[PDB]
Amino acid sequence: SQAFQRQLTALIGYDVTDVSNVHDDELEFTRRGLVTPRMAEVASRDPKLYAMHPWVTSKPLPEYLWKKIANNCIFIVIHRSTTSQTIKVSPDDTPGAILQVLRVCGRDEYLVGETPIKNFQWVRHCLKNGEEIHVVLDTPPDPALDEVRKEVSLWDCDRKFRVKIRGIDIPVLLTVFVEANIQHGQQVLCQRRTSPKPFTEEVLWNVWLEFSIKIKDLPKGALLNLQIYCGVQLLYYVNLLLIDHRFLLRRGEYVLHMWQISGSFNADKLTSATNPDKENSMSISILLDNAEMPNQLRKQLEAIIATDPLNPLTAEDKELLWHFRYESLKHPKAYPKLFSSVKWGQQEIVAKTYQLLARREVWDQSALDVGLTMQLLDCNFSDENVRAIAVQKLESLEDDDVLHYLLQLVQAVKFEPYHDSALARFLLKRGLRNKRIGHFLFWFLRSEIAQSRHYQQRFAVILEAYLRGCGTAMLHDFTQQVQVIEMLQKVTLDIKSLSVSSQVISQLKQKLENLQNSQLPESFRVPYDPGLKAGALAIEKCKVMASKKKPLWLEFKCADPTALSNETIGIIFKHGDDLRQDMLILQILRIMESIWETESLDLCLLPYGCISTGDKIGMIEIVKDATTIAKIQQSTVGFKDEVLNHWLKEKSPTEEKFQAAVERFVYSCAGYCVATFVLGIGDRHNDNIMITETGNLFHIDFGHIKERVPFVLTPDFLFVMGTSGKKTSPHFQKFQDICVKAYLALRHHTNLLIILFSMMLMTGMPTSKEDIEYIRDALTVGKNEEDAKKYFLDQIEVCRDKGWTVQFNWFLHL
Ligand SMILES: C[C@H](Nc1ncnc2[nH]cnc12)c1cc2cccc(Cl)c2nc1-c1cccc(F)c1
Repeated sequence: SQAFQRQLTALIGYDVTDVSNVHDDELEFTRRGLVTPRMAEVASRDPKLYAMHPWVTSKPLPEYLWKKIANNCIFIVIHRSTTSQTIKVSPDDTPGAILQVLRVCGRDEYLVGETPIKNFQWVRHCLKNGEEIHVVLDTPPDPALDEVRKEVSLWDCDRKFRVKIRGIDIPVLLTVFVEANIQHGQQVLCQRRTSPKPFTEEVLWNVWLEFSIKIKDLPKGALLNLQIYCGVQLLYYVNLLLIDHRFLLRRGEYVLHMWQISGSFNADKLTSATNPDKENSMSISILLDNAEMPNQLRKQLEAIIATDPLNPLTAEDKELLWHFRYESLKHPKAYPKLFSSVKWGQQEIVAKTYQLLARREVWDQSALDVGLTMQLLDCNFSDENVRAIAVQKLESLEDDDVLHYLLQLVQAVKFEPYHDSALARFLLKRGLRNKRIGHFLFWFLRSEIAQSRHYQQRFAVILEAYLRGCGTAMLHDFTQQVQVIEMLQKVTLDIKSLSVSSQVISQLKQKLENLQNSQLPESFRVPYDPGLKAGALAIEKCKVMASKKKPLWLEFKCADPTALSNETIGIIFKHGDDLRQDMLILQILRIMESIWETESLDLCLLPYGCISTGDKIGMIEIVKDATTIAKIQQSTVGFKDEVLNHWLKEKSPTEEKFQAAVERFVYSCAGYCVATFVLGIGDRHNDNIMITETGNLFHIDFGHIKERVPFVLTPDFLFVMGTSGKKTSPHFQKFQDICVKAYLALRHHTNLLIILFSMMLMTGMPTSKEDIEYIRDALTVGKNEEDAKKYFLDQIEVCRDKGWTVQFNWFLHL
């Protein structure tokens, strides 16, 4: 039965049994460790609701979706074979009560379980778009299809820490030296260097570097960071956990293959993986052989505790937090700063910190704050006990909320010192309790496994463990999806080599037909929208873009005869862009939408599906009935203020729907102006901005990132609102209205956005402190509501002063 592992390997894209690039058994130990959590979740998941995976939420239905309901009545069409009967229902009615199993027409999605109909996400999607709810009375799918295949005390050691640097070796290439840091978090506890030697293919020192920290004082999670400098500049780094996965001090002989720089806060610097490219890479050879507080002080403490996660703590600040430890422990918000005040290189202090962690009643009772929780999972905390109280708060997240934060919870595994962590186990568990979570976990993990040498090993092990409990059907499903993207990526990569396009449109359609009759299956799940199953290509409709990167525009029939639309499923396949950056930005746009929802604001963003599948390669969802702003301008002029406004007119049939497009545009434009300004990606050329035929503006192509402009509010955009250089219409006054409310609604979650932005830069954008601290300024940290309002409207006006000037400057450049 070893062909089951051979399968797993294929689904993963990496061989987890391979021990060709290890120097201990941490990886294998983690495989065995993950068995128990897997089975606990497997054995306790409800077979029925696992099969139907109701996508559901406990959040209230917002004001904007209440005022679309006809007096406590919502209509639901029901279909049998050629039947279409229409039942009246109240929002509070259950799938039990409305039944006089309802599956959604066209989709692999179910309205089942003890939930009111207003709390299913598919229902809310229908109310939002103005659409009506269509269902079939189907049999429940068989849970048997989901069957899972049958399976000296260290504190008595006063001697100083030392490491022997024997030397470095490189096959091919002034002078060079080795720096050896004892690190915890991004914090250097102790640092020693060698003397400089000439930089030859082999350099030997044969020297003991004796550190000032005692062996009894090395905290668990401490890394020996070995770096190589020339002159100075950093050229190579590698890490080694000083305390291993069995709580044993690391001992003996090491030859570690190192990573090279160029291609500084970057998550790759932290990895404990060695370079597997044994043949080209630099190696290093080492030997380990070993009353209560008064008023002004409270106010000073409260001011420290109130500051944003990127406000630096002085030595003075840290000393106050530590001395007033127990007062600080009463404020959940103090936690990141308090634990950044611990001297982790002193055992007796660490011990006190653990006694502090045992008194966390207020923490245990606090309401879940995701922003505060994520801060404890970032690069500044390497202690397992601190990180675990963060994961403990995650456990109360309902499934709707896991999905919102999933991409960034997977990225934050990169800040774990060990492969087996409470965070890895939380992701395993939540993924096996819910198919939608599991589907996306598969692809987020696979995305990293296929292109990150620094972390593929760790992520591979987590994914295997997921796959061994997701059950036979999901396995079949995953296999099918992977086969299709490998076929389609091949075709994408081949067409590209044949570089508008004449004999290429011939070649493309030949190859598609060739795949259609031969390799491509009956049907497959769309990776970015797991409820849709695509069938056979519409070869007629597929094309390649007049473009440097030559992406494929592909269109598919729907495999599901119960579907009530004729619409096709459109997927773009592209090589050339780093789509990891796009995934992170689009997910942050979804988080921004859910923030706005909490304050009854809809800004109609359009965060389309995107999945990185490999090195500079992946897929993008085709938004139907949409074109670019640049193209709309080419059409009428060959820049003019009015062309967008009457493009919108000629697509709207009735005056009823035109005005609807204009308002939808005012909202859309508001959302993207605020969102892009906060993320510092607002200055775009307008062939990276799109609009639907129904007025929904949306930015695209985020994985790319002179005079400046904060965002895009051009005269064509302004003209749709009714403003001509220096005027102010009703619709423009409303745009300002919405921008201001949207901006202030994001500032109420300042800490959350700062941590997500920080993490984003570090794990998906090869970064300095200067880069990270943009969003502080963008969110006008420290300022009041009225002063922030003035800031943003000044930005709105900075766009007005420039009209077309950056657009044209882009025109010349590009
Ligand atoms: C720029 C435009 N982008 C998107 N179009 C539709 N949905 C999307 N989702 C994300 N990006 C797009 C686009 C991408 C293409 C990719 C491959 C092949 C072709 Cl022919 C592409 N064409 C466009 C495009 C360009 C102008 C107008 C238009 F409707 C589409």
